[PDB]
Amino acid sequence: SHMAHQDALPRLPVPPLQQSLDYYLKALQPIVSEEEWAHTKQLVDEFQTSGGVGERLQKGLERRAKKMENWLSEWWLKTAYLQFRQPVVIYSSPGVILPKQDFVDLQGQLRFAAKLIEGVLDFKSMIDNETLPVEFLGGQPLCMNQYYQILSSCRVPGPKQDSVVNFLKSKRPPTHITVVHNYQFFELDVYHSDGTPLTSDQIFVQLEKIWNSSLQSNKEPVGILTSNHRNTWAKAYNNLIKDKVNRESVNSIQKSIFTVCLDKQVPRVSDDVYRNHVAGQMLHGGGSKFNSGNRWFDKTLQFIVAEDGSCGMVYEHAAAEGPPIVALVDHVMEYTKKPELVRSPMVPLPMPKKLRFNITPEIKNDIEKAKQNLSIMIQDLDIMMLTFHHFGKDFPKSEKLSPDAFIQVALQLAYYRIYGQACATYESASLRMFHLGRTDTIRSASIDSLAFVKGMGDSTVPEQQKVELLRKAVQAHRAYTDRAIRGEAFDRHLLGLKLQAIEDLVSMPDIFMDTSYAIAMHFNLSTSQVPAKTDCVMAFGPVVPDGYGICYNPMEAHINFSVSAYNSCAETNAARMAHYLEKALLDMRTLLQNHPRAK
Ligand SMILES: CC(C)(COP(=O)(O)OP(=O)(O)OC[C@H]1O[C@@H](n2cnc3c(N)ncnc32)[C@H](O)[C@@H]1OP(=O)(O)O)[C@@H](O)C(=O)NCCC(=O)NCCS
Ligand SMILES: C[N+](C)(C)C[C@H](O)CC(=O)O
Repeated sequence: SHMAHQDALPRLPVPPLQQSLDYYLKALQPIVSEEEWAHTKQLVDEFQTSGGVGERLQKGLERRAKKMENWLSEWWLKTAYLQFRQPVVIYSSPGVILPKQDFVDLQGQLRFAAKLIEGVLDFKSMIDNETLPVEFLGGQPLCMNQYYQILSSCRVPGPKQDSVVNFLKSKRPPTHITVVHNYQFFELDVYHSDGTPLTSDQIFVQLEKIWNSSLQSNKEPVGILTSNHRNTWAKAYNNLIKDKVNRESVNSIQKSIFTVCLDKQVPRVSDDVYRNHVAGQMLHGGGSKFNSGNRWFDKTLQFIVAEDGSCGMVYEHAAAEGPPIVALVDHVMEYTKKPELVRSPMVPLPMPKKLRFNITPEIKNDIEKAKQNLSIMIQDLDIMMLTFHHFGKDFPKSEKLSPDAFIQVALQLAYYRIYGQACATYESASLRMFHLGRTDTIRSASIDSLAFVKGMGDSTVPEQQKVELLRKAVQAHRAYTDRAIRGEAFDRHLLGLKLQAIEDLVSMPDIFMDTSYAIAMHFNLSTSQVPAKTDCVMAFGPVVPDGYGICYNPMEAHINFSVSAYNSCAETNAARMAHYLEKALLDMRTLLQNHPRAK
């Protein structure tokens, strides 16, 4: 059973204080001045001295670990998501771009959506029955809690901070999904009164009814309300549900197992930016004129099936990281490729319930304000999708090098080539080997990565020397990665010491008000890898105004990349960063090939 598996998992550890502070100073060397570093060095010594502030905070964290299942869980969920007030669109909820399907008309679009729905329900059977296979990372069993948070759940806006509702294990678990077409929501039961799930054929007939019941695109796009600032949406949400019917419609959406978005046809765009527009459709919907209103962004799982064959999803981040999401994607996509079983006669099926919304002058105004906000967000988003066809994990592996480290080092090289200096860099590391573990930070900008990028562009340094520097940077990254997944990284630890100080009601330690800490936590490069058997890729907006958001799916012979930036910062450009990234990867392969290890 699930519980048995979870109880046997090790608990999130609290790293030794001095250990983390040492790693911290090392990670700072490449991104802060010598002056700033020397000062931080002093603060660190004082902070960790016997009988000092840091020691007391550390003991507090160790006590916290003794009284909780995971000392970090609640703090992280709160600081990273629930208390993050920016719209979840672009800034938080990752978009997922899946392989384009071959359907050429309404028939095929609905057939695929029906197959996808059946596929998700098949995956859900393992969740309900707790038969989901155990996963590993570094030869260690992984926490499976995230899988019990993604279905039949939804984020709920709150005036100060948000909350999340989960009905997967309620006395009466939801048996319906929600489907939105032309901004109109429908409540669709996907299980028979006997408990068995509907088949793809049966689901198709229902989607057909749903489509015919929403041919008109006149209804207000109430769903676009979910794309506004959380403080604003909290107020609009509270007003929206004052109405009996509206509250019931919202309730159905929140309880639904998941949402399926049947997107409308959109204006054909140039082939040189097609991929970018698809990424935009999955991330934000394209705008109030396209599909942004055909969504409910508070919903944990939203599957999008476009009119032109493109498909993907957007998920609310409070529930999980990408891997569990792709595990579902891989299972589902492979499911849509299964044969067509002999289908028995069509049985009587009820009419999918339409979830109506009563619009008032106030709600209408909120909707228009949301349209305006989103329009601004979209205009400011700069996306460049890059299909790196040259090679994938295959080359780095043939060189006895970690593909992920190779890619991260390449990104450090590309950034240095453009800006002439390194920058605070974030890469997601899974902490799932621990009970309820989410993530920690792998810092890609290091002493060794800086040494490599500097040497790489130095026309006075020999190629063979550059090869050594390259391998050393990759090894240093792999080492950091190994420590991160084992709870030996330091970022979540320092955050914990800061939150502990706040809770202890003591003055904010100088170490956290230090300029170096501010620099270290301002990630001009925020990245993550989300490996999948499916040839998909994910995307997300930068975490700082002057930064980039980069995600990739390294496959065997190619790598799918997404690069985002904000137009408000003249110093960043997604296309340029992508170009330099592609060239950095190629130059690194060239360098290594120019000097085989054997001779
Ligand atoms: C950081 C992280 C991505 C590293 O994963 P990883 O699988 O170790 O990545 P690597 O680059 O090492 O690649 C591993 C593959 O290359 C191989 N490899 C690694 N190092 C190698 C080496 N030195 N020589 C030859 N092969 C090597 C591995 O055997 C593996 O082979 P495979 O392709 O058959 O699977 C992972 O630990 C992690 O934390 N993942 C989750 C990230 C996440 O949460 N993302 C979403 C955030 S919302
Ligand atoms: C996108 N990014 C890297 C900012 C956040 C990750 O998705 C999740 C995490 O690293 O906690």
